[PDB]
Amino acid sequence: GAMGEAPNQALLRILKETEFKKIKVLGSGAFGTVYKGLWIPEGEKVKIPVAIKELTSPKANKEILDEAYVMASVDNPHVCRLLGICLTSTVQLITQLMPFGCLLDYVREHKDNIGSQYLLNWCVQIAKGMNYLEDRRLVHRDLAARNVLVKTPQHVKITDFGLAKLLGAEEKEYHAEGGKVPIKWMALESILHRIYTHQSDVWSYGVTVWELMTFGSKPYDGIPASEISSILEKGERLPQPPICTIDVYMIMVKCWMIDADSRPKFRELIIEFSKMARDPQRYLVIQGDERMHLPSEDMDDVVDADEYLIP
Amino acid sequence: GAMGEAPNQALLRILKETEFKKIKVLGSGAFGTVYKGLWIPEGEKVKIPVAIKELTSPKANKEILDEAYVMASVDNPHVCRLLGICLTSTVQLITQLMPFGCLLDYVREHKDNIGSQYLLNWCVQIAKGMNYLEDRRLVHRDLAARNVLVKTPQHVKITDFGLAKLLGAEEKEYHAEGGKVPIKWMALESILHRIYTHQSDVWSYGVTVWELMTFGSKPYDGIPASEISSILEKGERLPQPPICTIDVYMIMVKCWMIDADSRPKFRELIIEFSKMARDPQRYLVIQGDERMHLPSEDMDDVVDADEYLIP
Amino acid sequence: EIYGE
Amino acid sequence: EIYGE
Ligand SMILES: *NC(=O)CSP(=O)(O)OP(=O)(O)OP(=O)(O)OC[C@H]1O[C@@H](n2cnc3c(N)ncnc32)[C@H](O)[C@@H]1O
Ligand SMILES: *NC(=O)CSP(=O)(O)OP(=O)(O)OP(=O)(O)OC[C@H]1O[C@@H](n2cnc3c(N)ncnc32)[C@H](O)[C@@H]1O
Ligand SMILES: [Cl-]
Ligand SMILES: [Cl-]
Repeated sequence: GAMGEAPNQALLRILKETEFKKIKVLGSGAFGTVYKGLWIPEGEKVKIPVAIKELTSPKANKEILDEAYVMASVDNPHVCRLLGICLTSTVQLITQLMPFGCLLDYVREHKDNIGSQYLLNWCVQIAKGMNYLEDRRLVHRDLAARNVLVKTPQHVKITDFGLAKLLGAEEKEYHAEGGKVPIKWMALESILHRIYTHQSDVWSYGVTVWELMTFGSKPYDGIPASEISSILEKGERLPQPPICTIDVYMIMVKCWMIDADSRPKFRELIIEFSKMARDPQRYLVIQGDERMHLPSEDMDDVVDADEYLIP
Repeated sequence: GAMGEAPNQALLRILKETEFKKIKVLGSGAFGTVYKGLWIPEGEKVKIPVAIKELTSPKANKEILDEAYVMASVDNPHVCRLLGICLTSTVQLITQLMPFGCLLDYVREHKDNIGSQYLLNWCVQIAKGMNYLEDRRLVHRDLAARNVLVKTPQHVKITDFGLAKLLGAEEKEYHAEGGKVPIKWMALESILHRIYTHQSDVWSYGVTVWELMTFGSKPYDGIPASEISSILEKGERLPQPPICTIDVYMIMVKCWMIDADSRPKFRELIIEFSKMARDPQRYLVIQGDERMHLPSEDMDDVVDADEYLIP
Repeated sequence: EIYGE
Repeated sequence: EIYGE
């Protein structure tokens, strides 16, 4: 026979609603609402900065729970950590607060301060996260700059596991059936046959990097989603970002090969960008890159989730 | 400290498959297939004669891309120009069409028409190309008559960068690890220690000239590749070509010295052969050399790649 | 943000 | 065309 499955002994923590203090809304629209607050577990003198997602039909609940399932099953420095859920009117996901929001907005808001060093290391960090995810045998299916959070300019993590799927021990791919999926970030295979693999996540990684290298530009801006499949088949791809050397662009391009197994592996990606991070200005030619720097309820018993390690 | 590295801002053009018109196959075998066609970029009224290499495993792709990387990084009148690549099933390299093929086949096909003037100038041209390559700090590792294309009998260029390697600012040599390499064209150092330098490219230049002077004869014809290393160590070298004066043979011989730094520099080679080109019949004694001459979709908006200078 | 296939 | 070392 072939390889089997091991038990998933992840713990799903259920939190007391009277332990939060929704300090202020962080954002809402097409996903429900995301507030900002503190989690203050009875007893222990600890105040944890958190994000509360209060996304009331059965479909919504069944979906936000599928998400918590994934988040509760992964543990890595570059993957957003789930603190637990709250079972009230509608299920609330509680996660570590990322003070600077999603990377897409962050680079758009600080175009004039993103140096090559930060960019390349973000690339390394995202690759480490995804590489980890591949070990767990999990296909994210929605990697994009908007789904990468910023704890600090020096530390980012992958988030939004609402489309993630966990493959079997020797399963090579996931066959989706239907529904809205972000076309401009998906691999040709995914668009044409609804096939998802770690390698199609690699294609999404290429687009994420591009977004970052273009300081937040929109992929195929203006081009209708329905035309994307054509363009790709014809061989066209996203343009070489102005600050990129052929070295970096080459990595992106390999991520967009028609042949999935030809694209690079996250482990290789981590290696490539690490090397480049050792001599940043040699791979990204950014104006004023020499002088670009990025910054960093009651501060007392406040502890970041990364230092509150409950079993 | 020592010298550093500068950014490589070469642009890698990705072409629309619907912009070519593969007119007919040019050749195939141990490298994939090479068709002949036109490139017709949307808009501009331009038809460019091109060569399409359609060489589908990950190894193949990873290798043809390494090649495009080099080609996209060099720009010189005597180095084949890369127009871009096409990302379809398997990566296609698009290059300027050289109507008369590789020099080896060309001299074999026109033995009875190769005059001393053409030969010597080809020698000058190849040296200029390689000298250029040395400035870029690039070791070709596979110079040979078969890897020199003919745009016209008066203009040749170096091609096939599948083994090329780009050295560091002050790196003196490249240490290969293994794999098939053309023994009869490599320097003793390369065979014994897998060391490659501009100087070992000079040894290959010597053999290329010999091939040309012998009108296409095979180096060490008959002798097994495995014996070559012995012969060389013993001091033996390729024979003096019938049409060669001791002057020309002497240059070849210097290219085959055991001591790499003793061999001539391409810049010197260019000078030597230039002088000789001014009085051809004095260095190459060819029969009937006085009467030897060499010749030269819809002709309308057809423009050779050398006149289509995209940024 | 790009949807549908 | 000559190979191996
Ligand atoms: N087409 C689509 O799938 C919707 S696009 P989207 O609106 O970017 O993604 P969506 O999944 O709908 O929402 P998500 O919850 O991923 O993000 C909503 C906003 O809230 C901020 N956010 C999310 N988690 C955060 C944490 N942990 N800390 C601070 N801020 C957080 C995001 O920046 C986003 O703008
Ligand atoms: N031992 C070996 O490395 C293989 S020997 P080879 O078969 O001579 O070299 P290889 O690298 O396998 O093939 P390459 O693509 O270099 O040449 C194949 C044939 O196609 C013709 N060719 C190549 N580029 C051309 C351009 N740009 N224009 C016209 N014709 C071209 C060559 O003449 C060669 O015969
Ligand atoms: Cl789905
Ligand atoms: Cl090699």
